[PDB]
Amino acid sequence: DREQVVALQHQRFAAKKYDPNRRISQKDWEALVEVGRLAPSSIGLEPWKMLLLKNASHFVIYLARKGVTYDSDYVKKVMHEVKKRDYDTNSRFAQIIKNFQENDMKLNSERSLFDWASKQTYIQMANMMMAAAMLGIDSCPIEGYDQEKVEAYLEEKGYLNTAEFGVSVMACFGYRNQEITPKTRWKTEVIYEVIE
Amino acid sequence: DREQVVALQHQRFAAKKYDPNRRISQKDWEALVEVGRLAPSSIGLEPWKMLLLKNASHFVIYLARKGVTYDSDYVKKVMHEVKKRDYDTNSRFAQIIKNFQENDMKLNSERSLFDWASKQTYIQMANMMMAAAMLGIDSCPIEGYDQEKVEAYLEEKGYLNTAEFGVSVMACFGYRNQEITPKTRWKTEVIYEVIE
Ligand SMILES: Cc1cc2nc3c(=O)[nH]c(=O)nc-3n(C[C@H](O)[C@H](O)[C@H](O)COP(=O)(O)O)c2cc1C
Ligand SMILES: Cc1cc2nc3c(=O)[nH]c(=O)nc-3n(C[C@H](O)[C@H](O)[C@H](O)COP(=O)(O)O)c2cc1C
Repeated sequence: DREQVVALQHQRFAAKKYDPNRRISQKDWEALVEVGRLAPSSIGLEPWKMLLLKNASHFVIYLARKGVTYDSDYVKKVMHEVKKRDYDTNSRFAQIIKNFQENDMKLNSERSLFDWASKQTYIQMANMMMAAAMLGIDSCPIEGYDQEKVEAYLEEKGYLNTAEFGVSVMACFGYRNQEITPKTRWKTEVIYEVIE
Repeated sequence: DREQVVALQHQRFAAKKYDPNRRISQKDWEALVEVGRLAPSSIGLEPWKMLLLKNASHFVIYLARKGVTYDSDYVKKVMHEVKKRDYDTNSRFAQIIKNFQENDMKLNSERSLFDWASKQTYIQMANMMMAAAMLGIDSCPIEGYDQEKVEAYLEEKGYLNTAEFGVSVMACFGYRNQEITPKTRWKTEVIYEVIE
């Protein structure tokens, strides 16, 4: 019920202290990765790839694809292989994607295109954290790293092709070893308004 | 259990056809807005505001704040009013925010700053769609609008101060009047990899 739904939003908090002797089970972790696999994305393009840093219980680096444009190899690939659509750059549909990105959304630079794909990964990460809370597992979203040094690092180890992907965001997962931090938020009237 | 958690991810789909005679109850809607209020954000800044377009059952326009920088009026405001932190631009902490944004995240333009705040709103919208699915309510995330015309429109009606906010994304909520669309996604090995 709605009481339970709201309660879960308090259970989900940014856990900073983790129980080093309790790990997420193999099966629970596979379910959370599945949650990430099944996340929605704009135009269904899934412009992402997740890395588990095995080398908290589990640490995920979310990658977002670069240059995901109507005429890109990746878009043609996902449309054929996943969507089973006979996609080509001169179709009405390709042209709808082109207008949507270039004009509707002003995705006119490499950075704006990358940040657009990165937004989709925030859905993917959010869904995982919320599913983790449903399983009684804690998480913390993580932006606090130097993106240039991290990407140099990953590229050096051979786990990032910087032409194709950039690092988007990270999250860790495990079991908390601290109390649930009470929420502090703006009051409803400040962050929500009805138009007429 | 994990079976139920994964099942929910199939229940949540992009509903395009809605039952025009069934509306979300007042209490269920207030719970979903609460889900949006309680969403996490980078540095806890909540750089957002939601609008219900009342003038699917419920249509939400997610706004993200512009120019949310270490020295901005908004950051000083949220730190004091919500976090009850005696924040000032010359503190170690203000300087950590400055370095994080400018250097770690390369937020060096109005657009990059705006898209960073917009990413946080995708978490907010994701959490609402997932909570909606927990309540048996359907949703569709929506990027398919012309951002310039929409923002001109909202500004004209007096519901958008374009100096302070931009439109980030939209979503609609209600009850489906069609079958659940089966998921099509990349296979696990394509979108997920373990480092060592
Ligand atoms: C995208 C994003 C990035 C975050 N990055 C960090 C981080 O790098 N380090 C950290 O300690 N907390 C990080 N957080 C946690 C936020 O401080 C926290 O979510 C926010 O204060 C709201 O608190 P709550 O998550 O407990 O509800 C991040 C949160 C978000 C959503
Ligand atoms: C951020 C984003 C924006 C979307 N915008 C639209 C849209 O404007 N119009 C539409 O029909 N569907 C839109 N969708 C729905 C996607 O096509 C859909 O999520 C994707 O194909 C995956 O299918 P599923 O959501 O049913 O799992 C959007 C989805 C995302 C996440």
